[PDB]
Amino acid sequence: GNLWVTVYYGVPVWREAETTLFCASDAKAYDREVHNVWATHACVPTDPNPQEIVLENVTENFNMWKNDMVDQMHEDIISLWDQSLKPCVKLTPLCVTLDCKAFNSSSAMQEMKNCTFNITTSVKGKRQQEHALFYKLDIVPLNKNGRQYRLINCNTSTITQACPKVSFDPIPIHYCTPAGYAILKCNNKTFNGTGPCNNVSTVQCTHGIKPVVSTQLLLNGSLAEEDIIIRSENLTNNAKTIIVHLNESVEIVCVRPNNMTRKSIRIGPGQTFYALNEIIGDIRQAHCNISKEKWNNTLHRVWKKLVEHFPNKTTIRFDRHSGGDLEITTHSFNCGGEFFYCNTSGLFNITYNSNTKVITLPCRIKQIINMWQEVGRAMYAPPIAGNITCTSNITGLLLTRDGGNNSTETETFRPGGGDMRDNWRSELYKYKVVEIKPLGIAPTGCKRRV
Amino acid sequence: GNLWVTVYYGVPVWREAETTLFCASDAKAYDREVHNVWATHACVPTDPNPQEIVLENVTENFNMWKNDMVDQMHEDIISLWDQSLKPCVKLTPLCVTLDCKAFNSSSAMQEMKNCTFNITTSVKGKRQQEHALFYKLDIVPLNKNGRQYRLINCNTSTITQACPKVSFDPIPIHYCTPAGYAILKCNNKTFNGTGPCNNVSTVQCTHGIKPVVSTQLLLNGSLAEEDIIIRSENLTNNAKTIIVHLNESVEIVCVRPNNMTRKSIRIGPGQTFYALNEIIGDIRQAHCNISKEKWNNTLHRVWKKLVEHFPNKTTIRFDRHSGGDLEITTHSFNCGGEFFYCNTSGLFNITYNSNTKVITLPCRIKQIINMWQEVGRAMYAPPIAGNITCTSNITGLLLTRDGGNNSTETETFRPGGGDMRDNWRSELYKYKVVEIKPLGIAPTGCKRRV
Amino acid sequence: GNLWVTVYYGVPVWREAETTLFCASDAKAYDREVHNVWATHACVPTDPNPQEIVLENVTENFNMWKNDMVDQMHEDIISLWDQSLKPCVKLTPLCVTLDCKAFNSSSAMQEMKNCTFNITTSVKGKRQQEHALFYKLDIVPLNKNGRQYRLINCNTSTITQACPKVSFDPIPIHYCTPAGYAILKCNNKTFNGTGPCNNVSTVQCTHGIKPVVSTQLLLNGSLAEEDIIIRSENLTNNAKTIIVHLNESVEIVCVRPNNMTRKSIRIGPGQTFYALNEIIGDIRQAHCNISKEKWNNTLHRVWKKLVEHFPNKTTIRFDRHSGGDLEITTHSFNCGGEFFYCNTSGLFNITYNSNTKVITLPCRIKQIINMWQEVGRAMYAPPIAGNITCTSNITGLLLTRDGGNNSTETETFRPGGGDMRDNWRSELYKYKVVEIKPLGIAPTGCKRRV
Amino acid sequence: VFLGFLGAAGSTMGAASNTLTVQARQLLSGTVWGIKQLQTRVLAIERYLEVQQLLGLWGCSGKLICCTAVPWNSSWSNKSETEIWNNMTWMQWDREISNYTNTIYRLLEESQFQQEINEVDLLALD
Amino acid sequence: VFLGFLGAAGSTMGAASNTLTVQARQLLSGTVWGIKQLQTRVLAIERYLEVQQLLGLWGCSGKLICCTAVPWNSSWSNKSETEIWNNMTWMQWDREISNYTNTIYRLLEESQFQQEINEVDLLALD
Amino acid sequence: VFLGFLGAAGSTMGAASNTLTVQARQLLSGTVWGIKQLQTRVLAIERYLEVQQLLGLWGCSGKLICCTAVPWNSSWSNKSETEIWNNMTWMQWDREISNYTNTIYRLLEESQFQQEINEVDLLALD
Ligand SMILES: *[C@@H]1O[C@H](CO)[C@@H](O[C@@H]2O[C@H](CO)[C@@H](O[C@@H]3O[C@H](CO[C@H]4O[C@H](CO)[C@@H](O)[C@H](O)[C@@H]4O)[C@@H](O)[C@H](O[C@H]4O[C@H](CO)[C@@H](O)[C@H](O)[C@@H]4O[C@H]4O[C@H](CO)[C@@H](O)[C@H](O)[C@@H]4O)[C@@H]3O)[C@H](O)[C@H]2NC(C)=O)[C@H](O)[C@H]1NC(C)=O
Ligand SMILES: *[C@@H]1O[C@H](CO)[C@@H](O[C@@H]2O[C@H](CO)[C@@H](O[C@@H]3O[C@H](CO[C@H]4O[C@H](CO)[C@@H](O)[C@H](O)[C@@H]4O)[C@@H](O)[C@H](O[C@H]4O[C@H](CO)[C@@H](O)[C@H](O)[C@@H]4O[C@H]4O[C@H](CO)[C@@H](O)[C@H](O)[C@@H]4O)[C@@H]3O)[C@H](O)[C@H]2NC(C)=O)[C@H](O)[C@H]1NC(C)=O
Ligand SMILES: *[C@@H]1O[C@H](CO)[C@@H](O[C@@H]2O[C@H](CO)[C@@H](O[C@@H]3O[C@H](CO[C@H]4O[C@H](CO)[C@@H](O)[C@H](O)[C@@H]4O)[C@@H](O)[C@H](O[C@H]4O[C@H](CO)[C@@H](O)[C@H](O)[C@@H]4O[C@H]4O[C@H](CO)[C@@H](O)[C@H](O)[C@@H]4O)[C@@H]3O)[C@H](O)[C@H]2NC(C)=O)[C@H](O)[C@H]1NC(C)=O
Ligand SMILES: *[C@@H]1O[C@H](CO)[C@@H](O[C@@H]2O[C@H](CO)[C@@H](O)[C@H](O)[C@H]2NC(C)=O)[C@H](O)[C@H]1NC(C)=O
Ligand SMILES: *[C@@H]1O[C@H](CO)[C@@H](O[C@@H]2O[C@H](CO)[C@@H](O)[C@H](O)[C@H]2NC(C)=O)[C@H](O)[C@H]1NC(C)=O
Ligand SMILES: *[C@@H]1O[C@H](CO)[C@@H](O[C@@H]2O[C@H](CO)[C@@H](O)[C@H](O)[C@H]2NC(C)=O)[C@H](O)[C@H]1NC(C)=O
Ligand SMILES: *[C@@H]1O[C@H](CO)[C@@H](O)[C@H](O)[C@H]1NC(C)=O
Repeated sequence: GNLWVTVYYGVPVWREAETTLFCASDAKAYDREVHNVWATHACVPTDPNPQEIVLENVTENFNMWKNDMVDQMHEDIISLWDQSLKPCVKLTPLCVTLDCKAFNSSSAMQEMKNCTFNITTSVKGKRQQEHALFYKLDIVPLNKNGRQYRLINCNTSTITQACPKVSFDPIPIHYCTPAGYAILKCNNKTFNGTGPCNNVSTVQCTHGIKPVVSTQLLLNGSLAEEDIIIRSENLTNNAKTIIVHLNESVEIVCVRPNNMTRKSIRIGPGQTFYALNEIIGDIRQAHCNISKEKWNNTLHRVWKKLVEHFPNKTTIRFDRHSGGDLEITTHSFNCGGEFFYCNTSGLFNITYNSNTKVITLPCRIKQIINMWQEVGRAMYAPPIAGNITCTSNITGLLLTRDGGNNSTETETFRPGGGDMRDNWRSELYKYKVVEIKPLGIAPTGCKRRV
Repeated sequence: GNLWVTVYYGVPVWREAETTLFCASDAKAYDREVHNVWATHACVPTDPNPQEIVLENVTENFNMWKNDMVDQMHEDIISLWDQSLKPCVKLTPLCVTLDCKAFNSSSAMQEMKNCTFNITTSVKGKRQQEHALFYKLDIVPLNKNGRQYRLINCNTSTITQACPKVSFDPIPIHYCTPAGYAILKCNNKTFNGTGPCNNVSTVQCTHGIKPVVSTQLLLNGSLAEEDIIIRSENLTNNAKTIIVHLNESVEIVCVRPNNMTRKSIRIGPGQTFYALNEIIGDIRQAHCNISKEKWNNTLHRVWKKLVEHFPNKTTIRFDRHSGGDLEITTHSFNCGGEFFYCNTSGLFNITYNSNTKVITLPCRIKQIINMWQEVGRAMYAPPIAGNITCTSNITGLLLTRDGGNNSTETETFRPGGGDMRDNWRSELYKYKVVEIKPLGIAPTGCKRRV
Repeated sequence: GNLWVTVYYGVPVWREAETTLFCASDAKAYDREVHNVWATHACVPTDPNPQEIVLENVTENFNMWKNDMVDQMHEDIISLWDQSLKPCVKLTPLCVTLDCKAFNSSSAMQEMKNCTFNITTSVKGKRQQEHALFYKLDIVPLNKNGRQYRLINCNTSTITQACPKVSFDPIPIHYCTPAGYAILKCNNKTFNGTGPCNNVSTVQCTHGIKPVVSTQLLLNGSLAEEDIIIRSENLTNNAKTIIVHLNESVEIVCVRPNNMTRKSIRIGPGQTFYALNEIIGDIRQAHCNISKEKWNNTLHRVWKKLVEHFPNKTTIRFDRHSGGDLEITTHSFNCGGEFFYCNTSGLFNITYNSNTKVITLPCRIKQIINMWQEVGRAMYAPPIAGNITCTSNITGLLLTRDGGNNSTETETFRPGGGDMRDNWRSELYKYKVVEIKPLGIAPTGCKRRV
Repeated sequence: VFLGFLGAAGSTMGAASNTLTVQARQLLSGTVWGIKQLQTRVLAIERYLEVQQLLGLWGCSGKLICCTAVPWNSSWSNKSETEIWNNMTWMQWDREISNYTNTIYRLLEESQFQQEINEVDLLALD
Repeated sequence: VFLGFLGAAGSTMGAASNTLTVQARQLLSGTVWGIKQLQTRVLAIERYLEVQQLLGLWGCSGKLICCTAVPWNSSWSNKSETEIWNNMTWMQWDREISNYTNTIYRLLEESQFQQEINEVDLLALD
Repeated sequence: VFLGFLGAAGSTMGAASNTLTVQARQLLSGTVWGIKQLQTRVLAIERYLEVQQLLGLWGCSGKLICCTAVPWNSSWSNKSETEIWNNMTWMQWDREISNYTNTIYRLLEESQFQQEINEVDLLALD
C-alpha cells in the first residue's frame, strides 16, 4: 500500500538549453587540400557510419527563428575568415594616387581602367611606375575631372590580400555536441520551421553543411522532399524575412568569359601582390543563365503556395530590390574565387492575377570586399587567369514583403537578405539542441533496508 | 571499551595555502561601457546576494604583509594594462626633432611649449610641418642652447597612445576562489593587520575593490570603523612602509582649469594621433584643495595614535619627501584620464611637541608615463578638451620613518610609496586564502562488519 | 567445481600506444640563466630522487625506428626555436646592396670581406654609409665582376637576429608521461636497438637529454657500457642510416682563435644589430683537434664490429661525403654561439683489408643559418668578441653505405645525416611509451551474493 | 532487440526502465578552438561529477537505480502505480514533478543523513 | 536552524558531525584568463577525484562518514571519548593527529585490502 | 617487502593479486605548452572517470577487486585454476582473453542489471 521514492539514473528525458558545440570535417578534406578558407585542423574527422535514432511517439516543438547554434555558426565562420586572413599580406603601400585611363577594348565601356602608379622597389628609397587593370566599382575618383583616383577603402582601413593557394570552395561541416547534450532532427518533410514535429530523430552530429555565402538566392543547399515550404517568424509582419524552400533545384551557370593574366609584383621583402594584366581576346560582360520554363514553373509554384497564407483574391507582384548597397541589391556570391554581383531584375519582373529560351542577366566583378557587412575589415581578391565557369543549384529564396496600405488586394515581394545568419537558418531549421537531465524520481513499492 | 578509526568527509577544517583566484565584475559594468582599461570580458558577473558566514568561536592569525593574492593582484593589473595597451597605436614616427618655442600666454612660464615638427603625410615620401602643445616635463633638450628638443623616451622605447574610447575610471573587482578554497575575512574593526582575529567570517568573493593607482595618499578606499589604524610589518624597522587608515575621509578636489582643444592628425594609414591645440582663455596651473581644519584634525589624530607606538616624550616632525623621481616625490594619480603630479610639501610641514581656509597646492601634468616603475614600456596620454574636475576621498596614508641617531627624542616621517602592491595591501588586509582538507579521522566506538 | 568471472582493477598490464608527454628541466636551470634558447618556463622542476623500478622476468620488444616521441621531440625543439625566435629583431632594412672588398690581412684569403652599405639613421629619411666584416659563404655576388653583393637569403626570406642575452648551450631535458602511461627502459647493455630486451625497468621520467644539433658526428651524448653498438633499421638496405655507439668518448677541441670586436648599430627605434669590427691580431682559420691514436683505435674497433654484420672477406673503405649542401657535407654544430662547418675528409680517409700526433682539420663560419633544413625561416648569428674554445665528447657516429654492384667484396661508408630526428634517436633508443589497461578478468571460485 | 540512444523516451516508463545503460555510457562519451573543445569537455566532466555526487549523497552511488526510505507524498501526485508504469511517459512526468524536485531532493539528503547517523549510533554501542 | 559554510568549525566536533553536507556540496561548486580559469577548475576537479579515490580505497566510497576495523592506538591519543566529542574542536584535533595521519592512512589501506581479500577467499570456497 | 610500480608484472598472477594499490594510486598521479599539459591532464582524468564508471556499472564500484554472478565459459579458456594462479602471467593472459573481453563485459552489464532489477522487484512486494 505504501510507496517510496526511487532514484533513477540514465532516464531518457531532455530539456531546452543553449550550449556550444564543435566542428567536424570529412576525412577526405585532410587528404592534402589544406589550402582552403574553411580548412580547419581542429575539425575532427567525421565519425564513420553516424547513428540516427528514431524516437517513436515523441512530439517536440521546434523553432528555428530564436534557435541557438546560428549566432554561433556566424561567429565560427567570421572567426575562420579572420584566422585565414591573418597570415597573408596587408596592402599598406598600395594606398597611392593612381592615373587611371579608360580601356578602348578594340579588336564593358568604362568598366575597365588602366591605372599607373608608383610602387616601392626592392630599395625602400626608390619607386617605379607600373600599370594594372582595375574595375570601376573598386576605385573612386579623388576629384571631379576624372583623372586622379584612389582605392575605395583607402580612407577606411587597409585591405588584406587573400593568399593564392587558399581556395574559396565551401566544404561540408558537421556540428557535434559534447557529452550530456543531443541534437534532435525533425524528420517531418512538410515541416514549416516552427511548431510541433511528429517524427523526431536524434543524431550525434548534423549532416554536412556547406557555408554558402549568398543573398537573394540560396546555392547548393538542401531540398524539400514533398512541397514548396514557406518559412517566416511572422507572416503578417512584413519586416521579417521569408525563406522559400524548393523541392527541385534550378541549374544556374555563371561564367566569366574573358581570358585574364596574373602579374606578380614584388611590393616589399617577401610581399608579392597579384595584379590583372592585359586581357587576351575580346572583352565581354559576365553573365548567369537560367532556363526560362523552369523558372516560370518555379514562380508559379511559389505563387500558388503564397496564395494559401494570404487572401485568395489578392494579386501578387514580383519586383526587384528598392535600393541600397550593391551587396544586397544584387546576387552576390563566390564563383571560382572571383566574387560576382549579378543584377536580378529579370527574375522578379512578373505579376500574377487571382485567376528552350534562356533568361540571361548581367554581372559585375568587385575586388574590394566587405563581407558580413563589416566596416574596417576588407579583403582583396586576387585574379584568376583564364575563364571561369560555375554551375550550381538554386534550392532556396529569400523574400521580403512591403507594407501595403490597408487591404489593397495586392502584395508585392522583393528579394532581400543582408543577414547571412538566415543563410545558415535555411539549413539548420530541422536541428535543435537539448540537454540531458538523467536524474529522475519515481514512486515504487520498493523500500530500502536499514 | 575498544575504539576504532572512523573516516569523516566534509570536515570544516582548513590550512594555510597559496593559490590563484579569479576576477568578477558587476553586471552593470557589462551594460555598454566596455571601453574601460579594467573592463574585462573574463570577469564573470558578481554573484547576487553573496553569502558571508560568521564563524563563531574561531580565532585565526591573519598577516597581510607576507599575504598572497597581492603579487597576484599586481600581475593581474599589469597584464590588464598591457592587454589594453596592445590593440592601440604605437608612435614610431613621432621620434623626430622638434623646434620648440616658449608660450607668451598673453591676454606656467616655460611649462608650455609650441613645438613644430615634420610628420609623414598620406604619402610616405612626403612630410609636412605641424605644431603641437607640449609640457616641459615630457620633453628634453637635445643641446645646451635650448632650441632642439626630443621626446624623453625617444632613446629608451616607443610610446603607445591610449585609445580615446578607453576610460581610466577604476571599477570594483571581486576576487573569488575556485572549489576547495575559501576566503576568510577579519571582522575585527580594531585589527592592526597582523596577529589573531577574534571575529572571523568566510566569503566566496571579496568586496568590490577599485584598483586606485596613487602614491603618498590613498584615494576612494575603505575606511576604518572605529579608530585610526597604524599598520607596519615592523614598526621599529624604519625601512618598512607604514600604512595609516582613517575612520573618516577627507574631501579632495583636483581641477585642471584650462580649456583644451584636441586635434586629430593622420600619422599613417589608420593611425590618428591626438595633439593639444591652442588654449582657449587664460592659462593657469592645476591645483588640489583640502580643508585646513579637517587636515589639521587628521594630523593631530594620527600624531596621537603614533605617540602610542613610540616613546611618549618624543617630538614628531612631518617633512616632505627627500628626493628622487617625480613619480614618488609628488602625489601622482589619475583624474579624468589626465595624470596629475601634485606637490605635497604643505601637508607635511608641521611638528608637534610632546605637550574655512583651504590649503591649495600646485600640480603639474605629464603625458609620457612609466607606471609600475617599468623601463621600456611607456604610455602617451591623449588630452581631454575643456576643463577637468575630480572630487575624491582621502582614506589612507603611506609614511616612511627616517633613521634617527640613537634616541634623539625625535622621529620624522615623510610621504613615500613607489610600491603599488602596498596600494592593494591597504584593501586586502582583512582577507586571507585557505585550503579545505575535508578528510578527517576520529576514534569512535563504531566497528565495521565483515 | 563451477567458476565465475572476477573483475580486477589495477592489474600490471600494458599495451603499445602513442601519446604526448611533457618536459621537465632541472631546478638549477631556474636559478637565473633564463636567457637560454631551450630555457622553458613550462618545463616543471625535475622530481627529486626519481624512481626506477626493475621489472624482473619481463621481456618486451623495443623498436626505436618506428618509435614515437621522436617526431614529437622534433616538433618540440622546432617550436622552442621558433618561440625563442619571435621576440627578437627582424632584419628587414639590411637587404641593401653592399660594396664588399677583399681583406689584405697584413701584419683565409677571400674569406673575409669588408662590406660598406647604407643604413637608415635615427631619421627615417636619412641614410649613413657604414662598414662591417662578413664571410664569403653568407654573401653572394649580384653580378659577375665581383663588386656588388647581396645577402644569401635576401630573395628568399627575412633573417631574424638571435638576441644576445640568449645562449645556445644545450641543457638536459626529462620527458615525463601523464597519468595512465609509463616509460619502459631497456637495461640490456648490448641492446642493438630492436627486438626483445631481457632486462626491463620503468621510470616516470627519462634521463636528462641535451638536444645537441650535429651531423656526421654525435656530441656530448650517452655512451655504451660494454661494446660498440651498430644500429640500423635494415642493415642490407643501404638507403637507411647507420648509428654507431662507442663505449668510450673521443675528446674534440674546436677553437676559433681570432680576436673579434662587436659593434652595436642602431637600425631603427629600439633595434640594435651587432656587426663584426676589425680583427685584433692575426687572422687564422678555425680548426678542431683529434688525437690520432685514439681515432685510429676507434676506427679499427668499428671496422671489426662492422665485419660481423657483413661477409668476413670483404674490404671496407671509408670515404668523405659525395656532395650536397654544406650543412650535410661537413660537420655542422654549435660552439659558444658560433656555428662551425668543419671539413671531415681526414677522419674518413682509410681502407682496411680483410687481413702524440694530432689530426687537425679546417673549419668555416656561417652567420646565415637554415636549420632543420627549413626554407623561408633563417637565423642571423651575432658575433662573440674574443676567441672561442669548445671541448666536447665524440660518443656516436652516423654512417651511410653506398650501393655496390653485386658482391664486389667491398663496402664503402660515408658520413651522412641531415635528419636531426636521428640525433634524438641515438638517445631515445632505450625508451618506449606504454599505456596501462588496469581492468582485468579472471575466473575464480568466488561467487557474489544476491 | 537493441535500443539506441533515447529510444525509450516515447515509451512507457515501465518499458523505459530497461534502457538506462545507454544514457549512462553516453553521458561522458567523446589555440582558440582548442580552448573551446577543452572547456566543453571540462563542462561535461564536471556535470557528470556533480550528478555522481548527487547520487552518492542519497546513498545510491554506483547503482543504476536505487530505493530509499522517503515515503511518497500524495500532494506531489495522487496517481496510481499502474497508470504511471504502463501509460505514463518520462517527459510529461518530469513536467509534472518539476514543482517538487527540490522538496523531494532535500527530503532525500535528510533521510540519508538521518539513517546513516542512526547506523553510526547503533554501531557505536556495538 | 541552517548552518552555512564552515559554521561548525568553532563548534565541538560532536555538534560539527551534523554539518558535513555543506562542505561536501561546496567542494566542487562553481585566452590567458581562460587558461587560468580552466586550469583552476581542472585543479579543483582532480583534487576532488583524489579525495574520492582515497575514500574508495578505504571501503568508504559514497558514504558521508564510514567506520573501519583498524583498532585505535593510544600512542596517537590517550584522550577520552567524552572530551573529544563534547569539548574538542576539529582544528586543534587535526593539529594533534597531524603527526599520525600517514600511519593511520596506511593502516586503513592495509586493513581494507586484508578484509576484502579475506572476503574473496571466504567466498572462493562457497 | 614493498614492490614498486608494475613490479609484479612478470610475477604469477596469484602473487600479483597483492599489489593492485600501487597501480591504483599511480592512475591519477601528477600558452601552447599550458594547453598541452591541460589537455593531457584532462585526458588522464576522463580516462580514470570512464574506468570508474565501467567498474560502477558492474556493481563493483569502490572495491579493489569484485566478484560477480556470471558463470565462466570454457570456450574462453579451458585452463585449470592452479595453472592460471601459479604459473600464468597477466600479460599473456590478457593476450589470450583479448578475443572475449567484449563478450565478458556485455555479460557483466547484463547480469548486474538483471540481478539489480530482480532485487528491486523482490523489495517491491516487501
Ligand atoms: C556548387 O557546387 C558545384 C558542384 O560542385 C560547384 O561547381 C564546381 O565548383 C568547383 C569548385 O570551385 C569547380 O572546380 C574547380 O575547377 C577548376 C579546374 O578544375 C576543372 O578541371 C578539373 C580537371 O578536369 C576537374 O576535375 C574539375 O571538375 C574542373 O572541371 C579550378 O578552379 C579548381 O581547382 C583548384 O581547386 C581544387 C580544390 O579542390 C584543387 O584540387 C585544384 O588543384 C585547384 O587548386 C589550384 O588552383 C587554385 C586556384 O589558383 C589554388 O588556390 C590552389 O592552390 C591550386 O593551385 C576546382 O577544381 C568546378 O569546376 C565547378 N563545376 C562546374 C560544373 O562549374 C559550385 O561552385 C558550387 N557553388 C557555390 C556557390 O559554392
Ligand atoms: C573617486 O570617486 C569619485 C566619485 O565617483 C570620482 O569622481 C568622479 O569621477 C568620474 C569618473 O572620472 C567623473 O565622471 C566623468 O565626468 C565627465 C562628464 O560627466 C559629467 O557629466 C555627467 C552628465 O551630467 C554626469 O553624470 C557626471 O557625473 C559628470 O558630472 C566625463 O569625463 C566622464 O564621462 C565619460 O566616461 C563615462 C564612463 O562611465 C561615460 O559613461 C561617458 O559617456 C563619458 O565617456 C565619453 O568620454 C570619454 C572621454 O573622452 C571617452 O573615453 C568615452 O569613450 C566617451 O566618449 C565621466 O562621467 C565624475 O565627474 C567625478 N566626480 C566629481 C564630483 O568630480 C573620482 O574620480 C575617483 N577618484 C579616483 C582617483 O579614481
Ligand atoms: C659539450 O659539453 C662541454 C662541457 O660542458 C661543453 O664545453 C663547454 O661549453 C660551455 C658552454 O658553451 C662553455 O662555457 C662558456 O664559457 C665562456 C666563458 O666561461 C669561461 O670562464 C668561466 C669563468 O672561469 C668558467 O666558469 C667557464 O667554464 C669557462 O672557462 C662563455 O662563453 C659562457 O658564459 C656565458 O654563458 C653562461 C651560461 O651558463 C653564463 O652563465 C655566463 O654568464 C655567460 O653568459 C654571458 O655571455 C653570453 C655570451 O655573450 C650571453 O648570452 C649571456 O647573456 C651573458 O652575458 C660559458 O660559460 C665552456 O667553456 C666549455 N668548456 C670547454 C672546456 O671548452 C661543450 O660546448 C658541449 N658541446 C656541445 C656541442 O654542446
Ligand atoms: C596599360 O598601360 C600601360 C602603361 O603603363 C601599357 O604598357 C605599355 O605598353 C606599351 C606598348 O607595348 C609599351 O611600350 C610600354 O613599355 C608599356 N609600359 C609599361 C609600364 O609596361 C599597357 O599596354 C596598357 N594596356 C593596354 C591593354 O593597352
Ligand atoms: C604655435 O605655432 C604655430 C606655428 O606652427 C602657430 O600656428 C600658426 O598660426 C598663425 C597665426 O594664426 C597662422 O598664420 C599660421 O598658418 C599657423 N601655422 C600653422 C602651421 O598652423 C600657432 O598659432 C602657435 N600657437 C599660438 C598659441 O600662438
Ligand atoms: C673596412 O672599411 C672601412 C671603410 O668603410 C674602414 O674604416 C675606415 O678606416 C679609416 C682608417 O682608420 C678611417 O679613416 C675611416 O674613417 C673609416 N671609415 C669608417 C666608415 O669607419 C675600415 O678600416 C676597414 N677595415 C680595415 C681592417 O681596414
Ligand atoms: C572652451 O571653449 C569653447 C570655444 O568654442 C567653448 O565652446 C567651450 O564651452 C569651452 N569649454 C570650457 C570648459 O570652458
